[PDB]
Amino acid sequence: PPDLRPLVPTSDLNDLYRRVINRNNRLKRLLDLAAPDIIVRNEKRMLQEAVDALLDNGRRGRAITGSNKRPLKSLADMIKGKQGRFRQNLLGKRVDYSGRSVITVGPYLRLHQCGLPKKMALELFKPFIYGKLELRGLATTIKAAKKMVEREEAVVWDILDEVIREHPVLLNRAPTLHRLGIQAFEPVLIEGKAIQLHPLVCAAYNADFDGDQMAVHVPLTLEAQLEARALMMSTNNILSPANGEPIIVPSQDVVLGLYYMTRDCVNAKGEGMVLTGPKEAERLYRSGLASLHARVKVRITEYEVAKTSLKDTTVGRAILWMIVPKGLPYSIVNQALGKKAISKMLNTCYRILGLKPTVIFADQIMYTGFAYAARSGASVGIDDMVIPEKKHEIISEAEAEVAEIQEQFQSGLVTAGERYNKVIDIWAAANDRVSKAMMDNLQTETVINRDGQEEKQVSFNSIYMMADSGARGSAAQIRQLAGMRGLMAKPDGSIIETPITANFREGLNVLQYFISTHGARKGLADTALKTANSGYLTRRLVDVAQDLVVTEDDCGTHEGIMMTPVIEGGDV
Amino acid sequence: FDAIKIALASPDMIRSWSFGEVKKPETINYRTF
Amino acid sequence: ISAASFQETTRVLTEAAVAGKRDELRGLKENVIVGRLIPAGTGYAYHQDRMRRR
Amino acid sequence: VYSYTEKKRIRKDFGKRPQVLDVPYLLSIQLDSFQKFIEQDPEGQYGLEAAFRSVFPIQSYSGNSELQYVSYRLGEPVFDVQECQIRGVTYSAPLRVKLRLVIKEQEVYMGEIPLMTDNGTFVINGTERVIVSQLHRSPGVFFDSDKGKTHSSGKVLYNARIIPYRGSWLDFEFDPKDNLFVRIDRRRKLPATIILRALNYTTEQILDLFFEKVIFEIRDNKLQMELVPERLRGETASFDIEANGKVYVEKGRRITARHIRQLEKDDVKLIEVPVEYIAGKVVAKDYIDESTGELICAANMELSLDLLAKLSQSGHKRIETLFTNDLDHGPYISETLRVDPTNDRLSALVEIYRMPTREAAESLFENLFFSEDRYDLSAVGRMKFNRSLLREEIEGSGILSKDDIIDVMKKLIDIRNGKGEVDDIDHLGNRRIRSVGEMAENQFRVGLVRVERAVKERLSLGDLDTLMPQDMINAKPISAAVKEFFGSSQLSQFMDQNNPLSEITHKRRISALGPGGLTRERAGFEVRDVHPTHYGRVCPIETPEGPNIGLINSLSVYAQTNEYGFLETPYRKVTDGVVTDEIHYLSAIEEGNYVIAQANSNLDEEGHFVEDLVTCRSKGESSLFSRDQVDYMDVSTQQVVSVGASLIPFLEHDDANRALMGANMQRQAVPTLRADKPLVGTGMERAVAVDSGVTAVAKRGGVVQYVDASRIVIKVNEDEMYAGIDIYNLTKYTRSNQNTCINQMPCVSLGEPVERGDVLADGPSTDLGELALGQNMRVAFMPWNGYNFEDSILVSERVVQEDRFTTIHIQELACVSREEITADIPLSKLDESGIVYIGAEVTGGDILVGKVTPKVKDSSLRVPNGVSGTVIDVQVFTDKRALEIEEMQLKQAKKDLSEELQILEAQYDELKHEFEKKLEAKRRKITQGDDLAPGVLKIVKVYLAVKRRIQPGDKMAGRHGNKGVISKINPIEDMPYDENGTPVDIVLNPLGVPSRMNIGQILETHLGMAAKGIGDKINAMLKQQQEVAKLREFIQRAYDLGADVRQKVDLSTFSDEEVMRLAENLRKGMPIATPVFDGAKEAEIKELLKLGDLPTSGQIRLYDGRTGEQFERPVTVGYMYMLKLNHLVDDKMHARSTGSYSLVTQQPLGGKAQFGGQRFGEMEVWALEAYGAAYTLQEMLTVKSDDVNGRTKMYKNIVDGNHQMEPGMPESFNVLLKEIRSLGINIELE
Amino acid sequence: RERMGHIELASPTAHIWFLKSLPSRIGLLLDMPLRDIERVLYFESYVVIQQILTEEQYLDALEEFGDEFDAKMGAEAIQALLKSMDLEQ
RNA sequence: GCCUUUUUAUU
DNA sequence: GTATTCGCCGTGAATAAAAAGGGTA
DNA sequence: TACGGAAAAATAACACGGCGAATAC
Ligand SMILES: [Mg+2]
Repeated sequence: PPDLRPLVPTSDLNDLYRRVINRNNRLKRLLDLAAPDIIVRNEKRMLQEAVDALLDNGRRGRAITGSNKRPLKSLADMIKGKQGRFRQNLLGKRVDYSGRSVITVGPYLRLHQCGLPKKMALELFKPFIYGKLELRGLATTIKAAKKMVEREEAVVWDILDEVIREHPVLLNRAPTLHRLGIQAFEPVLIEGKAIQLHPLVCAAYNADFDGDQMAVHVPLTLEAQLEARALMMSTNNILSPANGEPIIVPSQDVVLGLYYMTRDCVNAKGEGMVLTGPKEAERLYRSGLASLHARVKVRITEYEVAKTSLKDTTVGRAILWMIVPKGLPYSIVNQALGKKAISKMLNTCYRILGLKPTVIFADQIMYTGFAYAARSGASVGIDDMVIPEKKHEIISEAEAEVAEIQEQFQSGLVTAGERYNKVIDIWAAANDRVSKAMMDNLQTETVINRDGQEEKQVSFNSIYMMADSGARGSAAQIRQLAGMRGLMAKPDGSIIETPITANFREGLNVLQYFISTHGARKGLADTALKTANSGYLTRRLVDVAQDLVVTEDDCGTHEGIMMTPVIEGGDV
Repeated sequence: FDAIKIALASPDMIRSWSFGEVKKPETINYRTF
Repeated sequence: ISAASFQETTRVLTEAAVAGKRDELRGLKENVIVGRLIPAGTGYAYHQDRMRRR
Repeated sequence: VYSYTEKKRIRKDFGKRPQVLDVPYLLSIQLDSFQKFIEQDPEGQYGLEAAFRSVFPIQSYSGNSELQYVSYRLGEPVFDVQECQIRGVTYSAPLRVKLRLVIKEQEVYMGEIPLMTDNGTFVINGTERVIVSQLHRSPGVFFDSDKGKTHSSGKVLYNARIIPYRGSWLDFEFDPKDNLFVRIDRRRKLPATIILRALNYTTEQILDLFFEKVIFEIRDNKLQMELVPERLRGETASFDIEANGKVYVEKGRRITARHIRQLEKDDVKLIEVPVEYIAGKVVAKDYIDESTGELICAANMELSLDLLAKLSQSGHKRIETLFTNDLDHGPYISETLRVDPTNDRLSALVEIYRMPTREAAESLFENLFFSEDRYDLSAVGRMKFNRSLLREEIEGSGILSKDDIIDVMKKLIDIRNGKGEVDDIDHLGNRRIRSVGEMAENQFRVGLVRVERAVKERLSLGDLDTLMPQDMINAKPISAAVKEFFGSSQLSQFMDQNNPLSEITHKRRISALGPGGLTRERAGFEVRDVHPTHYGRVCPIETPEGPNIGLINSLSVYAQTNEYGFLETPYRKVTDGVVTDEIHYLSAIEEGNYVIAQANSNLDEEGHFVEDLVTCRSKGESSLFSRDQVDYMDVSTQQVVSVGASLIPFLEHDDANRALMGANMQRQAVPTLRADKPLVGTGMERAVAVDSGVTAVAKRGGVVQYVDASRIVIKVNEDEMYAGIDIYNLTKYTRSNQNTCINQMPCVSLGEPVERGDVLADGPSTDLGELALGQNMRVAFMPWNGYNFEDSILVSERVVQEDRFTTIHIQELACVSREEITADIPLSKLDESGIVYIGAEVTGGDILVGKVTPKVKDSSLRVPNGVSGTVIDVQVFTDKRALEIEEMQLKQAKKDLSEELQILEAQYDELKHEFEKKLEAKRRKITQGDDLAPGVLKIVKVYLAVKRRIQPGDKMAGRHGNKGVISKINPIEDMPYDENGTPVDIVLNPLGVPSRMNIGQILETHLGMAAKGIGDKINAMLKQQQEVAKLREFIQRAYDLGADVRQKVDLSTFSDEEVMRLAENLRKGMPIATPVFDGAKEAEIKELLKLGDLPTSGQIRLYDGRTGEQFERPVTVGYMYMLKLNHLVDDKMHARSTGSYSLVTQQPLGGKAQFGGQRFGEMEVWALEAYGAAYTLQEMLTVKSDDVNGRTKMYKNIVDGNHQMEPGMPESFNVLLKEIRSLGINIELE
Repeated sequence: RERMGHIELASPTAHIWFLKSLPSRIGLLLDMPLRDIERVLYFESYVVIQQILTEEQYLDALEEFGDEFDAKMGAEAIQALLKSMDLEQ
């Protein structure tokens, strides 16, 4: 049809259709004047090639190209591939009542809420404004209701907050390589044209606040709004579909505010005093007479029915007891509460307490882990971590250890392959020796006199608080930070013989930073290219498994497979 | 609809879809739209 | 319909035209492209009543 | 010893090792590559003369007429640089060539080339777009290999690639069947016999050139073989070799290397050999009988007992055959002779024709490689052709000769047996640079051969009665071939010019995309990674990650493009262990042979190394060498970084994972309306502004007479003049390519003398010669009650108040009037002419330019919502608004020429009259008809600007890569505040340093805290009004810290009024330069903290904003350099409820200009159906887009108050239903 | 947007989707591979209405077996061969 | 009222 | 008849912005 | 006011499985 290939003030298909009808009209001009056999076999071949170029391109004797060197789009080129109807116009249909902007943190709002802008949600809910105007009787038409929106007077926003008071709104990342890329929210009207995506579901989106611009969607009808509240809401999306661990994991900052509280320090302000309950520790800390971490004895009331015992609990862990629900035990709270530790704390609250005390608990973790992170002051600086004194002696020993290995190769003691495996052997052993020497200078370095003997306790360095918790830094990432980063890989796959002797605190060398980029730019070229393969793997995995739907409750078959865990490794 | 059947296009089925026959290779007029 | 969206639209549409292959409206990629209720949500209950109608 | 523009804002360098070589011209790969393209040089190596002497003389086939060429000339362009940026005319001077008609000369103009400005870019269609260089495959012999599991199947593969500058690719690939196959243009592979038989070679001439020949002799026994001393290496035989009763090789045992040297002293040319050892070999030689002349044996056949018995009746004693081996000489060439169907010469050319007459097949192979028009190799294409084959000379013919094909086959057996090494495509010697003047030489030669074929057809019908050269060559294909390359092409990239760093890095951008290079989405994995040979030439930092990483990579600071095209960087030659002052440019081939030491080494006053074992590299990998064994040394500490990566401070302290993300965002910073210098920067920061063309650089030095923001005049001194004075028209608030403001503010006062190298007016995002991409805010690396869950930024209200990050975005609203200019619709922003005047505060959704159609319906354009602001200027060119610019430019010409003549007055009638005729010459070039698009009478362009205010949503980051947006407008009372009272301006997440090694943003923050604290004490000494001499001692003491600074400035050379004006620029803070690898240590910043009133520790205790309590852990405050990016939330927010739909399918549109319909995508359908949202997914693709009968019934249902969805037939599937029904495939619905 | 059009061609045309597919729908019906089923379509060879004969074998076929068999080229001979063969046979 | 290429840029 | 290599063919993420170009005399 | 398509282009030339076709044994 002509609306399927419309002219515009020249297309890539109607000019291809001119190649076919010109060949069709010339064959009608050959039959009436009795054309010879030589000229009709050549004209029928170009007529056959015109239909071969119209219905397809790329499968012929030669693919037809346009005047501007680009390959011309045939009827097959607009039905297959990314530019076909099946991917661009049947699976990738553009969506009205739906916007797109960058995402923000938004710590004051709840888990089921987010932040929609004023002029953005007014443009997304534009017929929803017109429905409420004709319902009350302010503008009982469609022409003057458009004038009320574009004038932006005071009565438009009071109508708007009634519509968006409990309306579900789908927040959607533009790459969704996971199930949790589309989550619903109940937004409130804010200033600023950015959406306030919740930090608890920020790990569920697998997308940090690095300036990523992503979509947003709304359901119009009431049967689609209940799909967003019962299935797509962020409240009932606690557990991941992949594993039993919850996808709502505190990643960087709220876990950092939890880790500064749950700590033990000697010679603190208010050490060894009694407290009436967990709520008195908020009175104990906000007045400022006692520290956030001090070994005291607070009274707590544990449930499953209420039991009471006076156990050793610091001031920061006593803030957590007003945050947890009743039936949550204390034995999961008494640890240091790192990111790997509070992944089971959110899982045990989902297990025995239920989902209804989980949303309030997860929101009050984010309220406490953010507000006390301001009072924490956990930062990064050149005075926080320190190059250990054993590092300068290990590097001087390792540079002296490669001197006798190189002199053995000149005399002819070892071969080329035996020397290459020996330099990596004595450097990775030196990389592990400098890893433990840097670790003890961050674990048991700074001491405070607790009115007596100098006891060995856990250091309060902010780099180790982000390392032991497993929040954003691992055991190998702080190894590259304060100590040497170790052996770097070549682009083909081999290892550099001489690794970086220095570290990032005093700066690398020119060649040391150059061989550091041999694994960093390689890993970033690995990252930017495997997302084209895993994105193709995402399409290959769904398109074969989209037919499989659960359809029966019970069948009656006893057939199955035998389950055995991983045993071939050394440790389970 | 409950099902979609795909088969070969008959010469009578192609003319059944079309309401008219086109004879001109040029799309529109050059002077006016 | 679910096979033509994946790849080989020039091939698998020729495999289905010469063989019939009248699909019975089952699958999720088909119901997305033909634009109706998904049989893997609350539309499965619509598909459960649709088998009760037919 | 310092310049005049450096005395106002002198900046301390923290480099321990001094730079013995100053920074060269940053546009040397762009200007000097194109400067040789313009001038008429007598040589034909580099420039446009290489394109003219290769095509001309044009000799027709039997036409007896020749077209001779003598010279070419470029005249002045019809417009200047400033007129083409607003009009749309291509900045291109008419190029006129003198052509001689011999069996009559005229300087005939054929086409126009886009001329290069002082910035280094071209103006094609009113936009600043420059072609960029190419990291493509160098023309020559490339030995490749794919080991492991890529096309191996249990065997190693060796493919040899001979690629030209242009023509047909020639490949020699192996197989698991161990047979050399030749590949031309990646087609069906042919055997290696017919590619050698096409060079007039017989069958016997192939084997002796690629193998060794052994001599045989017949005696009373069966046969004897002459022993060759170069054949026993790796020879395992079951029989024993004897020589005159002496046993050398044991039977059935692998011999060691002792028998090789023992046999060399007793060389015997005859041994005894059994009859079964020779039958396994090939004969490789034809023989003709003497009796009847019949062929005894065929060509390349295996011997047997019957074939060896025919040698006695033939009568020849010498048998010339080969020697087979598995490690010395590979027999894979001899096995290919049984694979090919034919062995003749005439029957092999028709196989290339199928790759079928005799004349067409012979002329095809001669035009494939032997001809110079199709196949061509330049001096660089023959350099790699001779270096990879280890030839004697480097110069040679462009064609592949008869002896050049057999020489690459000898090297292919050497790399197969292990005698020669295999090359790699990631080597910088194997990556030629198609520069600006090199690609303009070829694309003009594309038009030069399109008109060569035009005159080969026109001269046949010409009467030759002294014909004019005007109608011989046509102006259409010569001009369009240059406009297709400089316009819509892969190399003509859209140059983003919001900040001058992106203007310089786009000139030094090496993009492998193009017709000669590989594309981005289909590239292999090995080309994306960085090779160890990238030391000094191409940086590994500046790569735009995403769809194209590794192909596009910036060129370094000191890297230069050779006349061949290979990349070199200057090294300091070390003679007898002592480095010298002179430099030596060495390529990537000479880098592997030479032992080049590293720049980061402590040197004495003489030039010796203080260590016995210094760090070094030879092939790129890290190693250790002595101070005497090294040959060269790096000339500076900015070798491996580019001009965009060098501006990032503490790059040794910064991670390579994050600096790759850091400099990509630095090339898209928007110019702030107030330019505040970087408190922590590099010595390169003074060099980017003086090398960029958007910053006003004075051509001649001297004092100034009238300093205005519109134009600055400079009184030229007596030595700088040749007279008069020069003028510099500053581009104030013009539109750039990315809809961003460009304005040139002056930096000098009245009566300020400047030199030649000084800056008289800073450009956009620049102040006093220092590039100011952003503003130094008080960054506190701490979370505050949320807002820092990730690396986003919490900003102050003070930043919103003092306009510290608000930028200006000047958008273009063009009006195509095919359509009267009158605004008679069936307002206050118009001057009764249909055109908006200058300075109207428009709002999104009103009429801007009235355009009605003759019928009367209104179909004009309007301003979209969200870009409401004032108009800079409305450029009307081809009615009352059109003559306003025509009188404004007349008064601008009456202000430019009248100021020019009045200086030389203080005979006279002739010097005044010559400027009057130049005024009318400038008048005629303005009021003339501008070249526009056909079909319209005039086009009006509206430079509509909008003050982009900082708000939650604007992407802001540092130079290190702290990627994030603004959390909220946090007020000034809520931010944390130090003991002196000043609150912080940026509250930032400190949890990036656990993720990546981003401590360099804290070394910048700690140095920025020290530089602001010194600048606070200078501001304290200026508010108290202390003595000028006591103010000098504080600056002299401040510039003396460090181990050994390379500046070593003296404040006694500065005057008393000079140091008083110095403290005015030092009031906001102390400008401090730190190198990327020769930077300040951890102890030098703590020593700098002892100078100020703040303590030595990097973190200091301070109270909370909303709480008022002192933190138990001190946070690291400081003036870290932050910059606002180009991704703003005013442009990256698009919302659509209902709007115009597409015409192909009934679906919404893309882009904010097309009302912003959000595309769902195939990846988000599966995330929507995962939860079981059947009612939502059915809405998301039918009611939103497909159901045209449904979306109007839905729009009548939502306004009714009923949220009810009806099931309908999707028209987007009806789009798909007609596509299959348009083919010969039946499809229907049941 | 729903109404379509058709053209009446003077010669029949073979479908390119069913030809260049793997396996060929036209090639499996005429029990020929891909190489010879496109030589008769682009008028380089002739088939009878089977065996494949080139253009130089057509001048001798009309004077030897011209009255027994008739041969054509293009998709008209392909359509006449598909009209000659039967599905059940 | 658009569509398709190419380039830049983002996740 | 049974492999076996190869010519050609399927695929090579997702999403926002700008530019020309939309047949040649 | 006409034909739309051919041969030259002094074209652009990728990589990892796959399906069927034309050979060697
Ligand atoms: Mg991100």
